[PDB]
Amino acid sequence: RKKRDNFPAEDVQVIVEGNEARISMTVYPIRSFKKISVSLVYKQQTLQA
Amino acid sequence: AVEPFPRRPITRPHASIEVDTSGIGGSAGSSEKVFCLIGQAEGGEPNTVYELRNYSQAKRLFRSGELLDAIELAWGSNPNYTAGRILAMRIEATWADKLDKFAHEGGYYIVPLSSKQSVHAEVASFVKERSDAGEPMRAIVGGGFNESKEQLFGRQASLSNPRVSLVANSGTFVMDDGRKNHVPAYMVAVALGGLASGLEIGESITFKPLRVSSLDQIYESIDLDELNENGIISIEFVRNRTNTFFRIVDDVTTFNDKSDPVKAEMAVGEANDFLVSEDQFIGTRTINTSASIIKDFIQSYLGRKKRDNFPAEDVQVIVEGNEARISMTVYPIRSFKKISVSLVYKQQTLQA
Amino acid sequence: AITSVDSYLLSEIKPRLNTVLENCYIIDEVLKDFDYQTRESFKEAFCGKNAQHEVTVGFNFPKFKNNYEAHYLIQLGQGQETKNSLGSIQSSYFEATGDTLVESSTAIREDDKLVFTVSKPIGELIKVEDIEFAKYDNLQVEGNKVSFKYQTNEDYENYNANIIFTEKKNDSKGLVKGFTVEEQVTVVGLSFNVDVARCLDAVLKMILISMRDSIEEQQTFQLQNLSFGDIAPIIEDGDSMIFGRPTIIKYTSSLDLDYTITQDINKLTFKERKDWK
Amino acid sequence: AITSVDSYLLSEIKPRLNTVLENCYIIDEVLKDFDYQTRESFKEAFCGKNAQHEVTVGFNFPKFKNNYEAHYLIQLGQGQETKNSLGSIQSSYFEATGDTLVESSTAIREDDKLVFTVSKPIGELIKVEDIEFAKYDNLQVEGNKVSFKYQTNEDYENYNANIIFTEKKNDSKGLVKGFTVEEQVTVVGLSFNVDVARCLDAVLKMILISMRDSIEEQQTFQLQNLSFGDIAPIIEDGDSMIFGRPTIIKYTSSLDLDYTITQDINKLTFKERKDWK
Repeated sequence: RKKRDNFPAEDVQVIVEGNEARISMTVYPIRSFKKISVSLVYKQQTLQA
Repeated sequence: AVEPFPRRPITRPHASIEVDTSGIGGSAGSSEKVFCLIGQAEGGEPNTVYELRNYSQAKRLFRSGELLDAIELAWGSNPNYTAGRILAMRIEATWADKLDKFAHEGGYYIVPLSSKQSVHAEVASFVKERSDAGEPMRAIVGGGFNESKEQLFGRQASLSNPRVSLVANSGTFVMDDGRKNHVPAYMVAVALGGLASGLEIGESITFKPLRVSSLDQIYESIDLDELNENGIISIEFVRNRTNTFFRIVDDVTTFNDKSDPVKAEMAVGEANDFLVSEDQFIGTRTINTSASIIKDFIQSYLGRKKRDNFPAEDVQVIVEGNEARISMTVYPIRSFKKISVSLVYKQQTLQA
Repeated sequence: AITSVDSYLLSEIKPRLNTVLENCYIIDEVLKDFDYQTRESFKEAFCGKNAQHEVTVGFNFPKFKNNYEAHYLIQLGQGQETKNSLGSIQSSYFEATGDTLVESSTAIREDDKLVFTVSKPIGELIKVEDIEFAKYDNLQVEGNKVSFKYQTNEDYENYNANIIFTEKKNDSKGLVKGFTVEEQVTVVGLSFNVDVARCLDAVLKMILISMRDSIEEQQTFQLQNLSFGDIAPIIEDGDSMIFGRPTIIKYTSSLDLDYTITQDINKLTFKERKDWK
Repeated sequence: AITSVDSYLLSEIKPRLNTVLENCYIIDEVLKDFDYQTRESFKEAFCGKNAQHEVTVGFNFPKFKNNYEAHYLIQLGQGQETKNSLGSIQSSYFEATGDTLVESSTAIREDDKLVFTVSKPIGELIKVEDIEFAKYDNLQVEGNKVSFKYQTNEDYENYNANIIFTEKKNDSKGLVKGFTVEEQVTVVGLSFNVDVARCLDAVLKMILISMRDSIEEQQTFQLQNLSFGDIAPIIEDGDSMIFGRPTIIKYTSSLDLDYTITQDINKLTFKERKDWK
């Protein structure tokens, strides 16, 4: 509801223990690129006129 | 393969490019049907296979001999077709040791310039030894200057092989020097081999013309049928027109069998020698199966594919030992030998 | 599988009956509706660790003389097949899988993973108590071990959980074939004392209600249904009458077999065979 | 045809009962729900090739003394006709065709054809196991031989297949006339030991489930339905009680006759006869 007004079910963990529930979200910080991988595919094309 | 750039691997921060070239590769098409000859010549170095590309080069290497007349006929019978490469060897007795030299020269038809039956048997054995390997071949042979039908039948029976054809007729060719050269039938076999090499892959020499001046013997319809049924090639003198010409009756083979075209008819054998042949879902996706539901599944699949782009009567399925073989029928291109016309005379009421 | 409601009931009532009767305030709560003197007499006779009288359970044709001060008779009744599936196919599976289990287990630290260890190889895991994992937790099961990423979770290195799972027989393909059966067992609380009979009735009704939440009938012996006869003399020509009130317990369950299939298709191979017509 | 469920059951139970009881792990799987001691005692008594006790089957009024340690009594019950076709026409045929069969067969090479050979002349073929033929395969059946084009199929010159077919009586025209009947047979596992009775019950239920996939009831004795009485004393005034739990097996089948018709019309001949009025 909040994200509709403004999270993936696979990315929230819940543990209940001793009358207490800890809800733990994953979050993604900003890194910096160290690797760039380019896959270059040569196709060919039929021209027509 | 995919090429890494750089070729050297790197671990410090960098970019690397991987190049897929495989979308552009080509030249995957067939060989041409290079033609092969063996026989007598002057000048050339014996038992050396020469590639030849034009008659001038032939007369430059070979001289003054029947191999050069053969090369002439090999390019003279098919003037309205591509004059392709020829492979030729001067032979100075066993011939197998010489024929071995052609083994890795990429040529499909061979003719020995000899009428001797031992030679023909050797050549048939060589063609067998090559064609059972990865490199198919065929041979064409002929008789002498005049042989009877019973001699031709005896020869064909002795030389009965699905990759050898015998030509019966002999005649006279006008050479480019103007000589009226009378020749034995194996030079007519050279001429037919030249034509067959010039034709496309799985074209057929039946009802093609032969540019020959005269024939030693003219066979009437019953004799043409006799030779054809015995698997012997014969030449018809077409007399039904003012424009008379000589016609190759058929491309039959010395192995004659009604039950298999591929061994009876040379052109379909060649097609089979040159034809080209052209998705999986695995049982873990289902609890149990049978050939019936495999067939119905693959029928639903190919129905969807043929709608986007096969008859249920024409697919066979066998399941054995965790393996399912699905076998389709397919239809190759043949060439017409028979035309049957049913002509019905009706009549019509006109009114005005 | 094949199952037997009489053996289930006999195996289940006995511990439950013991654990109630060892626990006075439960009986005091069960018998709250009965008259004070009835309640107190029954409690002093049969209930609490000092009690010298005892209540016994068994099948219907013993050769020895039973207890008759307080006894529960279990008696296998009628039954009928009620609903069929198409082809009798009740289910199908890619792994032969046995009973469901519940076990207590604790996390233990391997240097890469917390592990919960189970007595048996696990065919499928249904729950880890009050844990819902994320993908980041890298939940994986292997044999008898349930394993759970340590790196964020050292705060739970000895967390105590109940594991709900089912055992594996073997990794094999098969089908489960059969039908549902609707089947009855009669139970009667024999006593030569009518008020004891009425207490044994109340106690058995309580036990049978409590059994509705047990995993045995929850999975398999579903739809427990209770009917009761009159209280009447069972035997009327001794030195005293023996009384009882029968109850009939009805259940629904599946009788079925593991039909394995050894056939499977590993590969498809395509051929074109050419017809010259 | 006319059929007899009691003879079918007697003919079918005996081999199945033998093949289960010769195979210990099957019983161990059937009796998994029963108590350990019950299971082990029954297995040691009746089960495996060393077992000296044995289980017997027969009809209900023998003059000799039966086995009473473990016996299955088969007892022909009530039945009723349930559904009729219009004109009583159940089916009609151009060839009088008998039972369906299954046989194991192998390909064998005739120089033109692979052949599968069958013990009997074939009236119709229903399947060749895991083969679906194309027209190119030139599938043809003649007498007791099923024949199959060799020319592409030398890779299968000894392929092993199960042939499902039906025998031919003769090539004749006729009709099949009658109605469906709903009919019962009662079965009871007699034993002087109650726990043996309960095992014989479980074993018979397993056998009857397994029979649902047999071709006999699959074709003809369709809609097997099981009901069970209480376990009770059958005889109660010997030196010991003889116990049993009856089960009733109900089936649906067709009772019908091959009504052949010799009449047929071979030719139509047209005449014009002229009326002068």
